[PDB]
Amino acid sequence: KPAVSVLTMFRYAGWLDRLYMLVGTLAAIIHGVALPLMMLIFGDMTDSFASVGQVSKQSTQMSEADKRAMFAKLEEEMTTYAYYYTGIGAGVLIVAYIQVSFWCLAAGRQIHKIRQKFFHAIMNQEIGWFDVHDVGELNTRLTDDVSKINEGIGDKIGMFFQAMATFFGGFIIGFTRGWKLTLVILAISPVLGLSAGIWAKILSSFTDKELHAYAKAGAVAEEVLAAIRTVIAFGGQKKELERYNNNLEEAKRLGIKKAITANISMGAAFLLIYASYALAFWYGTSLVISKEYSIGQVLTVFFSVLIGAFSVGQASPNIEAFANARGAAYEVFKIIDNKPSIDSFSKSGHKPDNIQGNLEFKNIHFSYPSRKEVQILKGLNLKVKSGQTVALVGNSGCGKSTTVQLMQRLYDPLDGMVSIDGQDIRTINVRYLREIIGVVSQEPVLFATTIAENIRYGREDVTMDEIEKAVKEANAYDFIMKLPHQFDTLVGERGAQLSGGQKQRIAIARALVRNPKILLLDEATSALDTESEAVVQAALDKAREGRTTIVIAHRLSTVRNADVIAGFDGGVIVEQGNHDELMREKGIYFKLVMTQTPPASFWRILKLNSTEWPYFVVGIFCAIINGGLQPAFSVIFSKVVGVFTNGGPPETQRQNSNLFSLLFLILGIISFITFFLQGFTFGKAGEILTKRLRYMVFKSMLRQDVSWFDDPKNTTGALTTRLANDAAQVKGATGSRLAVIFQNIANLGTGIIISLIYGWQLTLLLLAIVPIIAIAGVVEMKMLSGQALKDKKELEGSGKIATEAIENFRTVVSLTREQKFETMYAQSLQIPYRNAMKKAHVFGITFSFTQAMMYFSYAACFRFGAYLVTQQLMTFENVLLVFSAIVFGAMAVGQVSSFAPDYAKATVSASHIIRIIEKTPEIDSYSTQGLKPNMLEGNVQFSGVVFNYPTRPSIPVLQGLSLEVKKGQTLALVGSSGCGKSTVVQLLERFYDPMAGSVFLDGKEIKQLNVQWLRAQLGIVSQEPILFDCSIAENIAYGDNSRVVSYEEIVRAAKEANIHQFIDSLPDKYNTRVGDKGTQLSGGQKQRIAIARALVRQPHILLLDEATSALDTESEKVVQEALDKAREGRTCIVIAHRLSTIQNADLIVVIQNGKVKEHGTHQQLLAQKGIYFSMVSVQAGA
Ligand SMILES: Brc1ccc(Oc2c(Br)cc(Br)cc2Br)c(Br)c1
Repeated sequence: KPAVSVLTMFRYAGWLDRLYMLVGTLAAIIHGVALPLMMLIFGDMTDSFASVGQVSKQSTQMSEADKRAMFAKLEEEMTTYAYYYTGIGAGVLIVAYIQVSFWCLAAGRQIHKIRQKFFHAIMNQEIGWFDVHDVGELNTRLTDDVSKINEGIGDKIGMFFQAMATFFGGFIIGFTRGWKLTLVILAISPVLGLSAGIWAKILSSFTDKELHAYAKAGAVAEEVLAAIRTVIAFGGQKKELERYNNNLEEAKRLGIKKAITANISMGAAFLLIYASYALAFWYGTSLVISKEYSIGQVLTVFFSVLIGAFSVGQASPNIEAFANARGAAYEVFKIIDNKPSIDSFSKSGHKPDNIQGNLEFKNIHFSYPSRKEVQILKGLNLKVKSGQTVALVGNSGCGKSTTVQLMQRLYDPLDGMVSIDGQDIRTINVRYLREIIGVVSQEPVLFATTIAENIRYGREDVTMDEIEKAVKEANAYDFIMKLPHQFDTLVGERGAQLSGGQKQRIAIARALVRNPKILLLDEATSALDTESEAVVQAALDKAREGRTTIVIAHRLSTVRNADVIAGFDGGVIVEQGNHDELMREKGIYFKLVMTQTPPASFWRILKLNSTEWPYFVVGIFCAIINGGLQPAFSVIFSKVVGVFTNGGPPETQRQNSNLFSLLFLILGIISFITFFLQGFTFGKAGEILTKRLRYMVFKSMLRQDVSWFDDPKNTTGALTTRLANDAAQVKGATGSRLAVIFQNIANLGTGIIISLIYGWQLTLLLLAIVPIIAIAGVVEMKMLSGQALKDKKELEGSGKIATEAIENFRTVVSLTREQKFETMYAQSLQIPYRNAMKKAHVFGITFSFTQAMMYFSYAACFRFGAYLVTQQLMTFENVLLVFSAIVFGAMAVGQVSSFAPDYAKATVSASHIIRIIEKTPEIDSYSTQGLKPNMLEGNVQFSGVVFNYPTRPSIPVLQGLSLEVKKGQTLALVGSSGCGKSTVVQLLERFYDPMAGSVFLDGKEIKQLNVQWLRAQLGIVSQEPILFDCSIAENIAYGDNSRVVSYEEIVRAAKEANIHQFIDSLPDKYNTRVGDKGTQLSGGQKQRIAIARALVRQPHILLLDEATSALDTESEKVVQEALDKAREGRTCIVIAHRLSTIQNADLIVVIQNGKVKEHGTHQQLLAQKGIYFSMVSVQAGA
C-alpha cells in the first residue's frame, strides 16, 4: 500500500541514464509503431492482387494479354512492398537493440548505486535503530527488494511504452482507415471481457471446493496416520481404508462435476470469442459489397485494432512490474534518507589529544528501546579516576552492562551526562571516541578471514610485528603458533572452531592493537572454562595498567585487585569503595560474596491407467478431429479473402461469403462439441485413476509396520502431503497436457499437408524458416536462465559479506571499521556491475535477433509467394492459406514447450508413488498366514530379548530381558526410566521383532504366529488415548472389528469402564460425537472410553501403559478404580508410574539396562533393599 514518488525512484539517474531512458523509450515507441504499419502494407498487397484478381477472371477471352499488364503491376507493386518489408525488419532490428540495451544499462548503473548507498545507510544507523528491528528481514530486504526495483526500472518500461505505442498506433490506423469497423470491433469487446470474467469467478470458487473436497478425505488420513499405532493395534486397517475410499468416491464425483462444467465453460467461452471476431469480419464483408471499403482495407483495420486491443493486455504486466518496484523502493529509500543523531560516519566533534582518561557519570537516567515499559537506570552517580580500574557488581538487571553501553555512546542517555575527561562525550567525534575505547565482550566474535586480518580489524595500518607483539602481549602467541598455517589460519562460524578462551584472547589482541586510553571489559571471563579463564585473565590484567578501565563480571576473583568496587540496586548506585570497606559495610557486595562462597520411463503408471481402455480413445480421436478442425478455419478465412480476391465478376461473391460464414459457424459448433468431449473424457479418466492411486497408496501405507512410521523422513504431515501431491501430479500428465499435445500435432499435421499440397515449395520454405525462429526462440531463453543463475551466484557472495557485517553489527560498530565493510561490499559488487553491463548488450542482441528473424521471415513469405510462385500459375488465395495454416500450426506447437515441466513434475511425483506401493514390510498385518491357535488361556514369556530401535541403533533399550507371567495375574513393571518399561508392550503387540532372543505367549513364538490374530487378543491402553471423530459407541466398537458390536455389548463395556455417567448424561448419549470436532471432554473420560474399547475386545491380556500418566486429583482415583477392576480377571501388564497402585500386583519387576534386575511380590522386594525400595521410598516421601 505504501509507494514512492516517481521522480525520487530515479534520483540516482543523471546525465546519461536520463538520456538512455529517452533514446530507449523513443526507440521503444518506434518499435511498437512498426507492427501495425507492417499490417497496413498487408492491405495494399491485397489490393494489388485484388485488382489483378478481379481483372484476371474478368477476361475469359484473352490469356497472353493477362501475362503482361497483370504481371507488370505485380512486379512493381510486390517489389515495392517487399522493399518496404525488408526496411521494417532492419528498423526493428535496430530499435529493438536500442530498446532493451539502454534500459538495462540504466537499470544496472542505478541498481549498483542503490545497492552501495543502501548498504552504506544500513551501517550508518545507530544501535537503538537495530534494537527495534529484525536484522534478518533487513538483509533479505537488501537482496530481494533491490531486485524488485531492478525489475521495475529495467527493460519492462521499454516494453510498456512499446505496447502503448502499438495500442495507440493500432487504434489510430484503426480509426483513420475507417471509423465504422473499429466501433463495430470495440462493440464486441465487452463480451470477450465478460466471458473471461466468468472464468475468474468459476476458477476461484471451484478451486476452493476441491481444496475443500479432499480436505474431507485428507482429514480422515490425518486422524488415521496420526493415530496409526492405535488402528494398527486394533486392526481397523480395513475400515480406515474403507472410510478413505468412501470420501475418495465423493471427491471423484465432485471432480467429474467440475470437469463437466469447466469444459462447458471453456468451450462456450471460445465459441463466443471466435463468433465475436467472425462477425466483425463478416460485417467487414457487408461493407465491401457496398463498395464502402476495399477488401484489403478490411484486413488493415481489422488486424491493427485487434493488435492494439491486445497490446493493452500485454502492457498490463509491466505496469505492475513498475508499481511493485516503486513500492519496493519506499522502505529502501527510507533507510537511505533516514539520518542518525549519532552517525559515526560524521566528521565532526572534538578529537582530544593527551586523554588522561578521567571518566564520570552524572545523574544518568536511561532506558533501552523497550522504553516506558521499563526504566533500568533511575538516577546514577559514578566517577572513575585515570589509571584506576573500577568494578561493577550487581544481583541482576545487568544495569552493570548498560554503563559500558552508554560509554561507547551506542545510546545517548535520557537525562544526565557521560563525561570522558572534562568534556561531554557528545562533543567528541563518535568514531574517534570509539577509537580511544577498547572493548572485550562476553561472547567474542571473529570475522571470517585470517587471524592477522581479525587483528587487523583493530587497525587497518599494522604490520605482522605489531600483530605479533599484540598476541604475545595477550599471551595468545604460544597457542596460535602451534596451530598450522601460522597467522594465515581461518576462523568463523564455518571452519576452525576454537576454544572460547582462545577466541577471547584473539579478541583481547584485536582490542590491544587499538591502543585505547579507555578499556571496557564486560563479563569477558564469564561463560568460560575455569582453566582457560586464568589464561585470559592474565592477559586482561596485562591489558590494563596502561589504561583507565571499567569492568563488569560475576567473577569476584578478578574484582579484588580493582582500585574501586561499585554495587547497584535498582539502577541506583549504592555501595562503593575498596573490597575491605565493602565487606565492613556488610551490604549488597558482602551478601553476594557469602552467597557465591529419478526421471525414467515409467509406463506401468499408464498400465494402471489402462483400467480404462476407452475414454482415452474417445478423447484422442475426438482431439485429433479438433486438431484437423482448427486449420479449416484458416482455409475458410483464406477462401473468404480468397474467393473475394479471386472474385472476378462481382454478382456471385455476395452469395458465397454468406455460405462461407455460415459454414464457419457450423464448424465452430462442431468444434465446441468435440472440445467438451476431449475435455470431459480425459477429466473423468483422470479423476478415477486419482481414486485408484490414492486408494492403492493409502492401502500400501497401512501395510507397513511401526518401524516405517517411526522414521523422521515419514511424519503424518509429510505423508498426507506425499499422498496428495503425487496423485494430483500424475493426473495432470495424463490430463489436459496430453489431450492438447495430440490436438496440436494433429493441428500442425492437418495444416501442413493442406499447405504442402497446395503450395509446392511454398510450404517447404516456411518449414525451413519456422523451426529456426522457434529454436532461436528457445536458445534465447536458455541464455536468459544462464545469465540469471550466474548473477544470482555472484551477488550472493556480496550479500554473504553483508550478512556477516549486519548480523555481527553491534560488534563491528564497536570496533568502527564500518568503512571497511563498505569497501568490501563495494568491491564484491563491482563484478556483477561489469556483468550487468554485458547483460544489456546480450539481452538486446538476442531480442533484436528474434524480432528480426520474424520480420525477415515475413518478407520471405510473400516475396516467394509472389514472384517465383505467382509469376507461375500458383495463386495468392493459397499463399494466405499457408501463411495462416503453418504459422498457427507452429504456435500450437508452442504449447508443447509450455506443458513440458508438467510432465517432469509428474514423473518425479510418479517416481515416489510407484515405489511407495511396492515397498513391503517385515511384519505385514495383511498376510493371512499364521496359526490362529484354538486354546484360550494366556501366558507370556520374554526370553533373552535384545532390542534396539530401528531409528536409533546406538543406545540399546533391551539387553537380555526375560519375563514370565501366568494367566489371570498382574505383572507389574518398574524401571529406572525409558521405554525399557514400554518396549515390552510394543513387542507383545509385535510392532517389532526383537534383534535376538524371543517372546512367546502360549508357548508359541509370536514370530511364527499370525500377526493380526496375535494383536486381536491384546488389551492395549496407552497414555494419551486418541479417539477418532465419530459416535463414542463407535470409538468403543473400534475395540472389536471383523464384526459389528452390539449396543448392549458396548454398553456393558462403558458400564465396565465406569464412563456411563457421561454417556447417559449427554443429550445424544452414545451417539454423541467426540474428537474435538463434534464435542470436547477431558482426558479421564477419553481414557475410560479407551478402557471400554480395550475390554469390548474381551482380551485375555490387558496392557496398561502409564495409563494414569496425564491425569489429576479424583480423576486418577476413578480411572485407576476402573483399571483395577479391568485386570485380575485377565493376564495383565501394568507399567503404571504409580507404585502405590502397583503395591497389589502378583509380581513386580524392576528393569535395569534392559536386563531384569529385581523381581518379586511387593513385600518381597520391600524385604530386600535396593532399586524397588528406593523407587517406593522416593515418591512416597516426595
Ligand atoms: Br469466416 C472466418 C474464419 C476465420 C477467422 O479468423 C480465424 C482464424 Br484465420 C483462425 C482461427 Br483458429 C480462428 C479464427 Br475466428 C475469421 Br476473422 C473469419
